[PDB]
Amino acid sequence: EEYSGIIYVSRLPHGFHEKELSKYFAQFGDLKEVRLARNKKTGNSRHYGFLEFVNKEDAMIAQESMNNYLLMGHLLQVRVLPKGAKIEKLYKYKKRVLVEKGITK
Ligand SMILES: [Cl-]
Ligand SMILES: [Cl-]
Ligand SMILES: [Cl-]
Ligand SMILES: [Cl-]
Repeated sequence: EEYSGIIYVSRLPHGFHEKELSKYFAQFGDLKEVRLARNKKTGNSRHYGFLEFVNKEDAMIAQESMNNYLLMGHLLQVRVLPKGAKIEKLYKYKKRVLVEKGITK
């Protein structure tokens, strides 16, 4: 009851973008949305993103499997976000703001 179907994903390795997010995470259930954080001017990846699953059960399973998955010298971090999370709103925050709000912990 207390969690959304949305995950925050970070410590992405070089070359790991929206297509790789989809490829790795769609294996756990159908996806409603995949977003990679990018500098709005240069287009450069900020090396984290947000995904939403159609079934929030699947978000829990993806988080359990992909959190601390070691890929290309990176330990992927995955967090299921509490109820009320909305990618449309969270995607707008500066990275340091997500960190201050405790969303990335
Ligand atoms: Cl970081
Ligand atoms: Cl990095
Ligand atoms: Cl690393
Ligand atoms: Cl972390």
